[PDB]
Amino acid sequence: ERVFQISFFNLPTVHRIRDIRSEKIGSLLSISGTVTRTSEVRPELYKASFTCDMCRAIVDNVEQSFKYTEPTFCPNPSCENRAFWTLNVTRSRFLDWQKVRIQENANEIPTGSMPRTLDVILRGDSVERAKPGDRCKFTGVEIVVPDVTQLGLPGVKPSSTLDTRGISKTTEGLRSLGVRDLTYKISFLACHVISIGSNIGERDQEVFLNSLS
Amino acid sequence: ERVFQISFFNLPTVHRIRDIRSEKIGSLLSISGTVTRTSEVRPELYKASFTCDMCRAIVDNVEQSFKYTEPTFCPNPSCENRAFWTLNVTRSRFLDWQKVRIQENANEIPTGSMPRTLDVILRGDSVERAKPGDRCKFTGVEIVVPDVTQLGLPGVKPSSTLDTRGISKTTEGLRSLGVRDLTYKISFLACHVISIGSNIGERDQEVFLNSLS
Amino acid sequence: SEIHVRISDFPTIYSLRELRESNLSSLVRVTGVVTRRTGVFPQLKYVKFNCLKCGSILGPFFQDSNEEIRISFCTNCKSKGPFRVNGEKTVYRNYQ
Ligand SMILES: [Zn+2]
Ligand SMILES: [Zn+2]
Ligand SMILES: [Zn+2]
Repeated sequence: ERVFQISFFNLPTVHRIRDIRSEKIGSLLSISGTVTRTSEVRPELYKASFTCDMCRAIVDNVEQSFKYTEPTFCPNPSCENRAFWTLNVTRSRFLDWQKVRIQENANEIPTGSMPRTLDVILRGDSVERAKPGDRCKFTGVEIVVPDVTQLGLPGVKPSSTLDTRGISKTTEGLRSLGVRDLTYKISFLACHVISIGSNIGERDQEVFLNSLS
Repeated sequence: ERVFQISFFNLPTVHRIRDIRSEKIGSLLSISGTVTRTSEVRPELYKASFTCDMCRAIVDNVEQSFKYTEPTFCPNPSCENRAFWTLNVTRSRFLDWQKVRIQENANEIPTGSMPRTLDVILRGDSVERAKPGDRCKFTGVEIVVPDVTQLGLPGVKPSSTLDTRGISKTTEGLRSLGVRDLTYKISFLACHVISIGSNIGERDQEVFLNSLS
Repeated sequence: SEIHVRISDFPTIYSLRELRESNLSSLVRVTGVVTRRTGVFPQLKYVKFNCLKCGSILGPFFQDSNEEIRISFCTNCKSKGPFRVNGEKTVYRNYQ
C-alpha cells in the first residue's frame, strides 16, 4: 500500500518561534524561521513487522506512533504471553525522516533576548526542501517530544505512577511499582515547506525563462 | 493408511519353550504353551505425532520400534535443537496390544524342574484369541526385552559407553559420560495364534452343524 | 572455501544525497570521496564454540554479517550451559 501525505498551505496567519505556546499542541500551524542545520535523510519505522519469540510467527502492519511500540495482541493462539517480540527490519516499512533545526529570524528577535531554536521534522516528500541558511515557512503540527534535561529545572515536574485500586493483593510474602517522568519539549512536524526569499523583497537559461510568465 | 499384518502359519516344526535359545532371536518360530494369564487390550504407540517445544509445529508418522523414541530431525527449519519434543496422544496412531503369559505344557516339563513361563505379545487382530487354560500354538518372532532384575546375577553384565576418539576437547575447566547396562530377557512377538485342543486328541446348533463336513 | 562475486557496471547511478526509503535492501552504485578509514579487524566467519560443562569443541557455524549467532545446545552432554567462543579454532574474515 502506498503511503499518502496531506500537505496544507496558505494558512491565514504565520507565527513566530516565540509565539509557540502549549495550547496549540496537536494543532495545525504555520511558523517561519531560518534553517541552520539539516540532518541527512534517515529511515523511520512506519509499519513494523514483528515475530514473537516463542510462537515464532510473523505479524505485520503495526502502527508506529513516535516512541517505539511492540504489539501485545499476538493473534496466533499458540502461545500465551504478549510482551516478548523481535523486530524484523528487512520486512518492516520505513519513511523518509529529517530533523532540520530552525532559528528565529533576525527581525523577530526581542530587544535583549538571544534567538531560540526549534527542531522541525520533515517526512516523506518534504525532506531536503530546506537548505542551510534560508528562510522557510513551515506548515505542520505542533508536537511534543520527551526531554530529560528538565530534571534539574525548578518547579514540580509531573510524574506518572500506576494506580492500584481494583487489583487484589495478598500479604503472602517471599512491593515495586513503575513510576516515570512526564517532561517534554515542544517540537514541530511539518507537512509543507516553502522557502520564502531571504532577501527583503537552475544554471541553464531555459528552465529560468520557462518559470517566468 | 491401514496397518497391514502378515501372519505366517504351519511351520515345519514347533519348538518347546525350553528349546528357546539366543541364536534364534529375530527369527520366525513356532512355540506351544498353556496360557495362564491374559491382559487387558491396550493401545500401543505405532505412529507418534510430536510437536517441537520452541518451534510449536507438529510432525507426524514417526516409527516407534519397541522402546519409546523421539525424532531428532525436525524438518521445520525454525529451530536449532533436536532433543526437546512433546507427544500429542490424540493425533498419534495406536495399535492393539496384549501380553499373555504361557507356561510349559504338562508333558514337556523335564524330570525335576519346575515349569517356566514366557510373555508372548499379540498385536492387531490376534488379540483375544488366547484364553486362559488352553494349549496354544504361537507363531512369531523371538524378540528381546530390557531386564533390570539381572543386576545381581553372577557373570559379567555387558555395558555400553560412548566412544570418544574423534571428539576434540579442551581443558579449560569451570568429565561426565552416559553409561547404560545391556541386560535383556527373551520374549515372543506372535503374529498367529491357533488354539489346539487341550484334550489329548457356539451354543447355537446351526453354527456347529455348519462347521462339520 | 569462499569465492566472492563482484558485480561491475551497474547501470543506476545514485549520489549519496538521493538515497531514500526505496533503496533499502537493494543494490546501489554510489560515487564519492573517502574521508577516513578504520583499521582491518577480524570478524567471525566460521564460529566455533566450546562447552564449559564437558570441554567438548562444537562444530563450525557460519556467522551472518547481519546479526550475531548463538548456540543453545551442546549435542554431546545435552546441556544448555554457557558456551564460549575460542579464537584459535574460529575462522575470521577481514573487516574495514
Ligand atoms: Zn506469540
Ligand atoms: Zn524444531
Ligand atoms: Zn557440553
